[PDB]
Amino acid sequence: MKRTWQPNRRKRAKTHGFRARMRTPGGRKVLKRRRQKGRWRLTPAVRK
Amino acid sequence: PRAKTGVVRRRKHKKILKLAKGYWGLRSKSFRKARETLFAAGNYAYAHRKRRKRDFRRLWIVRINAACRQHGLNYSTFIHGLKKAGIEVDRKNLADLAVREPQVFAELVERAKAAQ
Amino acid sequence: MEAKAIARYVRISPRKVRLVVDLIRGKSLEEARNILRYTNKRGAYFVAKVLESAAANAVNNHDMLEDRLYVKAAYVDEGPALKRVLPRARGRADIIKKRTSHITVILGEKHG
Amino acid sequence: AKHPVPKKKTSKARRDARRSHHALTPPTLVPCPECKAMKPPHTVCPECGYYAGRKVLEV
Amino acid sequence: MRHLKSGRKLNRHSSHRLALYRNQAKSLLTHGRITTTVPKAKELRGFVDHLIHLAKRGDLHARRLVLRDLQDVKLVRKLFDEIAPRYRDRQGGYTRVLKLAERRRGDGAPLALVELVE
RNA sequence: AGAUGGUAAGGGCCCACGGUGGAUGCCUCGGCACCCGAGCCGAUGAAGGACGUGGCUACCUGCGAUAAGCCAGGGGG
RNA sequence: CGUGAGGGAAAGGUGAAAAGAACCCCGGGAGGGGAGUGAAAUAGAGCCUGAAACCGUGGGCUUACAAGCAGUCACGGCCCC
RNA sequence: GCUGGGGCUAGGAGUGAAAAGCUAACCGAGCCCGGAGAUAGCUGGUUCUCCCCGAAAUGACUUUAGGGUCAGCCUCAGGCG
RNA sequence: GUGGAGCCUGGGAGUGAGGGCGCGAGCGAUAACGUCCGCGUCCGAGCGCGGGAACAACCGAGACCGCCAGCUAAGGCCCCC
RNA sequence: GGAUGACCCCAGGCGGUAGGGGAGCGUUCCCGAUGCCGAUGAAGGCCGACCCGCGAGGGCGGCUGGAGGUAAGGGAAGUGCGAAUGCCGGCAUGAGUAACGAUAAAGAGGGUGAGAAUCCCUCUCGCCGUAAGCCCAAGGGUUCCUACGCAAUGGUCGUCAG
Ligand SMILES: [Mg+2]
Ligand SMILES: [Mg+2]
Ligand SMILES: [Mg+2]
Ligand SMILES: [Mg+2]
Ligand SMILES: [Mg+2]
Ligand SMILES: [Mg+2]
Ligand SMILES: [Mg+2]
Ligand SMILES: [Mg+2]
Ligand SMILES: [Mg+2]
Ligand SMILES: [Mg+2]
Ligand SMILES: [Mg+2]
Ligand SMILES: [Mg+2]
Ligand SMILES: [Mg+2]
Ligand SMILES: [Mg+2]
Ligand SMILES: [Mg+2]
Ligand SMILES: [Mg+2]
Ligand SMILES: [Mg+2]
Ligand SMILES: [Mg+2]
Ligand SMILES: [Mg+2]
Ligand SMILES: [Mg+2]
Ligand SMILES: [Mg+2]
Ligand SMILES: [Mg+2]
Ligand SMILES: [Mg+2]
Ligand SMILES: [Mg+2]
Ligand SMILES: [Mg+2]
Ligand SMILES: [Mg+2]
Ligand SMILES: [Mg+2]
Ligand SMILES: [Mg+2]
Ligand SMILES: [Mg+2]
Ligand SMILES: [Mg+2]
Ligand SMILES: [Mg+2]
Ligand SMILES: [Mg+2]
Ligand SMILES: [Mg+2]
Ligand SMILES: [Mg+2]
Ligand SMILES: [Mg+2]
Ligand SMILES: [Mg+2]
Ligand SMILES: [Mg+2]
Ligand SMILES: [Mg+2]
Ligand SMILES: [Mg+2]
Ligand SMILES: [Mg+2]
Ligand SMILES: [Mg+2]
Ligand SMILES: [Mg+2]
Ligand SMILES: [Mg+2]
Ligand SMILES: [Mg+2]
Ligand SMILES: [Mg+2]
Ligand SMILES: [Mg+2]
Ligand SMILES: [Mg+2]
Ligand SMILES: [Mg+2]
Ligand SMILES: [Mg+2]
Ligand SMILES: [Mg+2]
Ligand SMILES: [Mg+2]
Ligand SMILES: [Mg+2]
Ligand SMILES: [Mg+2]
Ligand SMILES: [Mg+2]
Ligand SMILES: [Mg+2]
Ligand SMILES: [Mg+2]
Ligand SMILES: [Mg+2]
Ligand SMILES: [Mg+2]
Ligand SMILES: [Mg+2]
Ligand SMILES: [Mg+2]
Ligand SMILES: [Mg+2]
Ligand SMILES: [Mg+2]
Ligand SMILES: [Mg+2]
Ligand SMILES: [Mg+2]
Ligand SMILES: [Mg+2]
Ligand SMILES: [Mg+2]
Ligand SMILES: [Mg+2]
Ligand SMILES: [Mg+2]
Ligand SMILES: [Mg+2]
Ligand SMILES: [Mg+2]
Ligand SMILES: [Mg+2]
Ligand SMILES: [Mg+2]
Ligand SMILES: [Mg+2]
Ligand SMILES: [Mg+2]
Ligand SMILES: [Mg+2]
Ligand SMILES: [Mg+2]
Ligand SMILES: [Mg+2]
Ligand SMILES: [Mg+2]
Ligand SMILES: [Mg+2]
Ligand SMILES: [Mg+2]
Ligand SMILES: [Mg+2]
Ligand SMILES: [Mg+2]
Ligand SMILES: [Mg+2]
Ligand SMILES: [Mg+2]
Ligand SMILES: [Mg+2]
Ligand SMILES: [Mg+2]
Ligand SMILES: [Mg+2]
Ligand SMILES: [Mg+2]
Ligand SMILES: [Mg+2]
Ligand SMILES: [Mg+2]
Ligand SMILES: [Mg+2]
Ligand SMILES: [Mg+2]
Ligand SMILES: [Mg+2]
Ligand SMILES: [Mg+2]
Ligand SMILES: [Mg+2]
Ligand SMILES: [Mg+2]
Ligand SMILES: [Mg+2]
Ligand SMILES: [Mg+2]
Ligand SMILES: [Mg+2]
Ligand SMILES: [Mg+2]
Ligand SMILES: [Mg+2]
Ligand SMILES: [Mg+2]
Ligand SMILES: [Mg+2]
Ligand SMILES: [Mg+2]
Ligand SMILES: [Mg+2]
Ligand SMILES: [Mg+2]
Ligand SMILES: [Mg+2]
Ligand SMILES: [Mg+2]
Ligand SMILES: [Mg+2]
Ligand SMILES: [Mg+2]
Ligand SMILES: [Mg+2]
Ligand SMILES: [Mg+2]
Ligand SMILES: [Mg+2]
Ligand SMILES: [Mg+2]
Ligand SMILES: [Mg+2]
Ligand SMILES: [Mg+2]
Ligand SMILES: [Mg+2]
Ligand SMILES: [Mg+2]
Ligand SMILES: [Mg+2]
Ligand SMILES: [Mg+2]
Ligand SMILES: [Mg+2]
Ligand SMILES: [Mg+2]
Ligand SMILES: [Mg+2]
Ligand SMILES: [Mg+2]
Ligand SMILES: [Mg+2]
Ligand SMILES: [Mg+2]
Ligand SMILES: [Mg+2]
Ligand SMILES: [Mg+2]
Ligand SMILES: [Mg+2]
Ligand SMILES: [Mg+2]
Ligand SMILES: [Mg+2]
Ligand SMILES: [Mg+2]
Ligand SMILES: [Mg+2]
Ligand SMILES: [Mg+2]
Ligand SMILES: [Mg+2]
Ligand SMILES: [Mg+2]
Ligand SMILES: [Mg+2]
Ligand SMILES: [Mg+2]
Ligand SMILES: [Mg+2]
Ligand SMILES: [Mg+2]
Ligand SMILES: [Mg+2]
Ligand SMILES: [Mg+2]
Ligand SMILES: [Mg+2]
Ligand SMILES: [Mg+2]
Ligand SMILES: [Mg+2]
Ligand SMILES: [Mg+2]
Ligand SMILES: [Mg+2]
Ligand SMILES: [Mg+2]
Ligand SMILES: [Mg+2]
Ligand SMILES: [Mg+2]
Ligand SMILES: [Mg+2]
Ligand SMILES: [Mg+2]
Ligand SMILES: [Mg+2]
Ligand SMILES: [Mg+2]
Ligand SMILES: [Mg+2]
Ligand SMILES: [Mg+2]
Ligand SMILES: [Mg+2]
Ligand SMILES: [Mg+2]
Ligand SMILES: [Mg+2]
Ligand SMILES: [Mg+2]
Ligand SMILES: [Mg+2]
Ligand SMILES: [Mg+2]
Ligand SMILES: [Mg+2]
Ligand SMILES: [Mg+2]
Ligand SMILES: [Mg+2]
Ligand SMILES: [Mg+2]
Ligand SMILES: [Mg+2]
Ligand SMILES: [Mg+2]
Ligand SMILES: [Mg+2]
Ligand SMILES: [Mg+2]
Ligand SMILES: [Mg+2]
Ligand SMILES: [Mg+2]
Ligand SMILES: [Mg+2]
Ligand SMILES: [Mg+2]
Ligand SMILES: [Mg+2]
Ligand SMILES: [Mg+2]
Ligand SMILES: [Mg+2]
Ligand SMILES: [Mg+2]
Ligand SMILES: [Mg+2]
Ligand SMILES: [Mg+2]
Ligand SMILES: [Mg+2]
Ligand SMILES: [Mg+2]
Ligand SMILES: [Mg+2]
Ligand SMILES: [Mg+2]
Ligand SMILES: [Mg+2]
Ligand SMILES: [Mg+2]
Ligand SMILES: [Mg+2]
Ligand SMILES: [Mg+2]
Ligand SMILES: [Mg+2]
Ligand SMILES: [Mg+2]
Ligand SMILES: [Mg+2]
Ligand SMILES: [Mg+2]
Ligand SMILES: [Mg+2]
Ligand SMILES: [Mg+2]
Ligand SMILES: [Mg+2]
Ligand SMILES: [Mg+2]
Ligand SMILES: [Mg+2]
Ligand SMILES: [Mg+2]
Ligand SMILES: [Mg+2]
Ligand SMILES: [Mg+2]
Ligand SMILES: [Mg+2]
Ligand SMILES: [Mg+2]
Ligand SMILES: [Mg+2]
Ligand SMILES: [Mg+2]
Ligand SMILES: [Mg+2]
Ligand SMILES: [Mg+2]
Ligand SMILES: [Mg+2]
Ligand SMILES: [Mg+2]
Ligand SMILES: [Mg+2]
Ligand SMILES: [Mg+2]
Ligand SMILES: [Mg+2]
Ligand SMILES: [Mg+2]
Ligand SMILES: [Mg+2]
Ligand SMILES: [Mg+2]
Ligand SMILES: [Mg+2]
Ligand SMILES: [Mg+2]
Ligand SMILES: [Mg+2]
Ligand SMILES: [Mg+2]
Ligand SMILES: [Mg+2]
Ligand SMILES: [Mg+2]
Ligand SMILES: [Mg+2]
Ligand SMILES: [Mg+2]
Ligand SMILES: [Mg+2]
Ligand SMILES: [Mg+2]
Ligand SMILES: [Mg+2]
Ligand SMILES: [Mg+2]
Ligand SMILES: [Mg+2]
Ligand SMILES: [Zn+2]
Repeated sequence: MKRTWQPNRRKRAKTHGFRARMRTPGGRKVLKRRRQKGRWRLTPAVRK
Repeated sequence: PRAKTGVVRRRKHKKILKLAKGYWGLRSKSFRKARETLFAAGNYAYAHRKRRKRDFRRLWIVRINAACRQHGLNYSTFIHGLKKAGIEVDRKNLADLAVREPQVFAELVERAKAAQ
Repeated sequence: MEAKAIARYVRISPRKVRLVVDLIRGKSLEEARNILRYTNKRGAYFVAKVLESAAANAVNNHDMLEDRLYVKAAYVDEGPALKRVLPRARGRADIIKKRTSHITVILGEKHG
Repeated sequence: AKHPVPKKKTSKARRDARRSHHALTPPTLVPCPECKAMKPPHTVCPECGYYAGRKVLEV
Repeated sequence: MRHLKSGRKLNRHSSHRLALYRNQAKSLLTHGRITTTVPKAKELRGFVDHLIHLAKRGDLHARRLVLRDLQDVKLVRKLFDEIAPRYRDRQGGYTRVLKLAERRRGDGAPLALVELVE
């Protein structure tokens, strides 16, 4: 049946994207947190 | 300092397993099953160390009885006679006499019969 | 004098090859050869090679005569298992063990 | 059903007892009267190709 | 049970089984000798023998009969003109089956050859 | 009429020797704690990255189309 | 692994020195057997030591009229010292 | 009426032709990280050896009754005799 | 009456679901392997030993270790024994 | 008794759960250590029917191992495992068993190759045909086309292959 992951590039970037994270106090904390952890990707990989 | 298990436990398990040599299946191969077996074994030894003294006395009595009825009396009568005669050779030797030295055993039967 | 061959890491399961090996233990090199040729098993292929190479070893390295060689000892040992995932129903995953054999054939000479 | 299951692990003795019938029977072979090679009976000899006295097959 | 029943099933339904013998017949009659598994081999004999017997008759009818299974006019011409005469005097047994000595690697199937006779 | 042995398809205990596995001991390019030292960076565009960069170059490191490096001072041999 | 925030592993050791096994042999290869190296190669790279469960090969004793938490006590047979 | 694409509304909040349905495969209150090692009068588990002594399952009170406080009963040290 | 008696001061407890049996009652039906008190006992913790076919608490008896020695207890002495 | 813990003699106690008390064993580490044991072989491992200890253990011997270990007497703790549907890993049992993923379907000949039911070619047969064919968009990201391969991936095989 129709499962839950229904990939969409625009949807993806607009929701978890770097600019999306920056617009918001929480998302900037997300970016802060992931950078302090040493994550190689602060943001979900995406292609355009 | 940190004191890890290290060498100690393996050595204790080896101790037990070596004692469990000869045992069936995991009883000789697995520490846990071995240990359980060995407890049983230990109590059996103790208990049987005891019954060995019983197991033999019963045998001697059966043997002495047989040799008595050859001379026309039973064990009970025989022993009473010996008691009356003051003969204190025990049943270990009484039996050995009853088999190896039947003449001497015969004489003891005489003494027993006379003491009644 | 003896000659040995070993095939390490054969991608078959020991319990299976051993069946084939059991057929040829103690046989003359000539009978063993015939046996293996008409044994209907995958294992027969692997065993034959180890046997054939050991025969080679005896002739070529150990001054033993082909017409006297016999399977003195033979045995299969378990090698490291290749673990694979087998997807089952209801989201469960099993683990297949694709197993491994170390096959040994040892030849001696039947004298006289 | 209610999903039956082994109640106890089978012992080394008992699993091997089960396998007391598992040994392979060696292939039954006879000499080919033409080339004396060993082959299963009632099959065309895969070495010289002869059966019933004549050449039948290109080996 | 199976008491006194004649005919292998060869793990095929009715139409596949029929097709199987026909294609075998086309190949036997074509190449003179094919290799199959022993069971198909033994079962192929009579199916082909009958077809050869009809060729031994020669009439238009028997030709149209064989065509129902063999389906190829050229193959049948070969059957009637070259094959059938070889058997003018032979009373049945137009085919033989001899078993090979080695099995298939991939599934262990025992093999046999089936050929037209001299 | 009497009695007593060799059977092992396979199993069991023991001994040897292997396979598998990776405990134990030893080892440490790593960590931990205290102590001391030291302590901001950024529109002269930071932190952190992306993509590039080698004669042959996957990754890491270095570096930035002057790209495992350019100039000068000092050290060193 | 999770859409995401986020979760989050496993994985060290040849040898003093690569001297990391030329060459020959079986094999499609993997693998092995000689030759060679090394104080050592069951230190051969799937590499220090290499326990245990677990699997196998060989040998000794034993088992197909017998009742079991598998032991223990006694005696006897066989094998070894 | 159904369906693609682009959007908006969410955790005591959304959305609901209403079933406490659904809100990323368990929703009478999502998920992650944090408070956090919550609390658990409950269940389980608690690892070498020898030697000496050796209980209780009663009384009183208790939002107490399978938990407690004191007393009874065990043990050790010193004192008395 | 010198006892792992007793008393005094302290340190550490554990126990505060008992149970069978005998005797005396209540409750029950002069029912229950029932319930609830009293005196005692044993099991608990002596599922260690002997007897009772077998069986925590019935009878016998309180197992420091060893003995191929003797006497008894309850219970037994026709065979299993 | 002798001098006070030397050892001897005589006597009595010595079942034990919760629990109290006493005495010891062993593990990591520190002083003892600028020492001593050690390649004439450290630790660790494997045997032992030998010795000491009531016991926990300690020796000694042989084999392994190849570079460490540390006494008498003291000091300090991450100090002893069989159970926690414990944790991590390894390996068993079930078992050569169930299964190998639509019942549209196969057969032969000829190639190739160490090896072929499974790769290529041919012929025969069967299945889809508002599809099981064709073309877009999402999404996936080199999977495309050749050459050379078959350890692993492929539910078998493999010379073939996303
Ligand atoms: Mg739909
Ligand atoms: Mg998913
Ligand atoms: Mg959609
Ligand atoms: Mg899009
Ligand atoms: Mg969108
Ligand atoms: Mg965005
Ligand atoms: Mg701000
Ligand atoms: Mg955000
Ligand atoms: Mg990165
Ligand atoms: Mg993000
Ligand atoms: Mg990005
Ligand atoms: Mg420890
Ligand atoms: Mg520990
Ligand atoms: Mg053992
Ligand atoms: Mg035994
Ligand atoms: Mg057992
Ligand atoms: Mg015991
Ligand atoms: Mg005794
Ligand atoms: Mg005695
Ligand atoms: Mg007695
Ligand atoms: Mg008397
Ligand atoms: Mg007397
Ligand atoms: Mg005599
Ligand atoms: Mg096989
Ligand atoms: Mg076997
Ligand atoms: Mg064959
Ligand atoms: Mg066969
Ligand atoms: Mg040769
Ligand atoms: Mg499935
Ligand atoms: Mg699924
Ligand atoms: Mg499993
Ligand atoms: Mg498995
Ligand atoms: Mg394996
Ligand atoms: Mg059903
Ligand atoms: Mg089982
Ligand atoms: Mg088991
Ligand atoms: Mg079992
Ligand atoms: Mg079984
Ligand atoms: Mg076995
Ligand atoms: Mg069985
Ligand atoms: Mg012939
Ligand atoms: Mg039928
Ligand atoms: Mg018939
Ligand atoms: Mg039939
Ligand atoms: Mg028939
Ligand atoms: Mg038919
Ligand atoms: Mg048939
Ligand atoms: Mg079928
Ligand atoms: Mg069928
Ligand atoms: Mg079938
Ligand atoms: Mg079919
Ligand atoms: Mg039809
Ligand atoms: Mg041809
Ligand atoms: Mg007919
Ligand atoms: Mg028809
Ligand atoms: Mg037709
Ligand atoms: Mg055949
Ligand atoms: Mg055959
Ligand atoms: Mg196959
Ligand atoms: Mg007779
Ligand atoms: Mg025998
Ligand atoms: Mg036997
Ligand atoms: Mg046998
Ligand atoms: Mg070994
Ligand atoms: Mg290893
Ligand atoms: Mg150390
Ligand atoms: Mg450091
Ligand atoms: Mg400014
Ligand atoms: Mg930067
Ligand atoms: Mg780079
Ligand atoms: Mg300079
Ligand atoms: Mg994912
Ligand atoms: Mg995903
Ligand atoms: Mg992801
Ligand atoms: Mg390692
Ligand atoms: Mg080194
Ligand atoms: Mg090194
Ligand atoms: Mg060759
Ligand atoms: Mg070659
Ligand atoms: Mg090839
Ligand atoms: Mg090689
Ligand atoms: Mg080699
Ligand atoms: Mg040398
Ligand atoms: Mg040398
Ligand atoms: Mg030396
Ligand atoms: Mg060497
Ligand atoms: Mg070698
Ligand atoms: Mg070694
Ligand atoms: Mg080594
Ligand atoms: Mg080293
Ligand atoms: Mg090793
Ligand atoms: Mg190894
Ligand atoms: Mg081992
Ligand atoms: Mg054996
Ligand atoms: Mg009978
Ligand atoms: Mg018998
Ligand atoms: Mg029996
Ligand atoms: Mg039975
Ligand atoms: Mg029993
Ligand atoms: Mg017995
Ligand atoms: Mg006796
Ligand atoms: Mg719309
Ligand atoms: Mg829409
Ligand atoms: Mg929409
Ligand atoms: Mg949308
Ligand atoms: Mg909420
Ligand atoms: Mg909230
Ligand atoms: Mg609301
Ligand atoms: Mg609606
Ligand atoms: Mg979710
Ligand atoms: Mg849901
Ligand atoms: Mg709630
Ligand atoms: Mg949800
Ligand atoms: Mg947080
Ligand atoms: Mg708090
Ligand atoms: Mg928390
Ligand atoms: Mg908690
Ligand atoms: Mg609370
Ligand atoms: Mg006491
Ligand atoms: Mg109470
Ligand atoms: Mg009370
Ligand atoms: Mg209550
Ligand atoms: Mg409570
Ligand atoms: Mg209290
Ligand atoms: Mg108190
Ligand atoms: Mg008192
Ligand atoms: Mg006192
Ligand atoms: Mg006193
Ligand atoms: Mg007094
Ligand atoms: Mg007392
Ligand atoms: Mg007292
Ligand atoms: Mg007091
Ligand atoms: Mg007190
Ligand atoms: Mg205390
Ligand atoms: Mg309590
Ligand atoms: Mg209470
Ligand atoms: Mg109660
Ligand atoms: Mg009550
Ligand atoms: Mg009461
Ligand atoms: Mg009560
Ligand atoms: Mg009481
Ligand atoms: Mg009464
Ligand atoms: Mg009375
Ligand atoms: Mg009354
Ligand atoms: Mg009652
Ligand atoms: Mg009553
Ligand atoms: Mg009553
Ligand atoms: Mg009650
Ligand atoms: Mg009372
Ligand atoms: Mg009472
Ligand atoms: Mg209790
Ligand atoms: Mg008691
Ligand atoms: Mg008592
Ligand atoms: Mg009792
Ligand atoms: Mg009982
Ligand atoms: Mg008893
Ligand atoms: Mg009793
Ligand atoms: Mg009794
Ligand atoms: Mg009772
Ligand atoms: Mg006593
Ligand atoms: Mg006493
Ligand atoms: Mg008496
Ligand atoms: Mg009496
Ligand atoms: Mg009487
Ligand atoms: Mg009697
Ligand atoms: Mg009786
Ligand atoms: Mg005494
Ligand atoms: Mg005492
Ligand atoms: Mg005691
Ligand atoms: Mg004390
Ligand atoms: Mg220790
Ligand atoms: Mg040590
Ligand atoms: Mg020295
Ligand atoms: Mg040495
Ligand atoms: Mg040495
Ligand atoms: Mg150490
Ligand atoms: Mg000892
Ligand atoms: Mg020792
Ligand atoms: Mg030693
Ligand atoms: Mg050593
Ligand atoms: Mg050093
Ligand atoms: Mg040491
Ligand atoms: Mg000091
Ligand atoms: Mg010390
Ligand atoms: Mg501590
Ligand atoms: Mg601890
Ligand atoms: Mg425990
Ligand atoms: Mg465990
Ligand atoms: Mg379970
Ligand atoms: Mg747990
Ligand atoms: Mg596990
Ligand atoms: Mg298994
Ligand atoms: Mg079968
Ligand atoms: Mg079954
Ligand atoms: Mg079946
Ligand atoms: Mg099946
Ligand atoms: Mg399928
Ligand atoms: Mg499946
Ligand atoms: Mg299928
Ligand atoms: Mg089918
Ligand atoms: Mg159809
Ligand atoms: Mg089929
Ligand atoms: Mg061909
Ligand atoms: Mg060729
Ligand atoms: Mg093929
Ligand atoms: Mg093939
Ligand atoms: Mg073909
Ligand atoms: Mg295929
Ligand atoms: Mg197929
Ligand atoms: Mg054709
Ligand atoms: Mg249709
Ligand atoms: Mg149409
Ligand atoms: Mg249609
Ligand atoms: Mg297309
Ligand atoms: Mg695209
Ligand atoms: Mg993908
Ligand atoms: Mg790729
Ligand atoms: Mg080209
Ligand atoms: Mg492959
Ligand atoms: Mg392959
Ligand atoms: Mg292959
Ligand atoms: Mg390759
Ligand atoms: Mg495959
Ligand atoms: Mg598959
Ligand atoms: Mg090839
Ligand atoms: Mg190709
Ligand atoms: Mg392609
Ligand atoms: Zn021939």
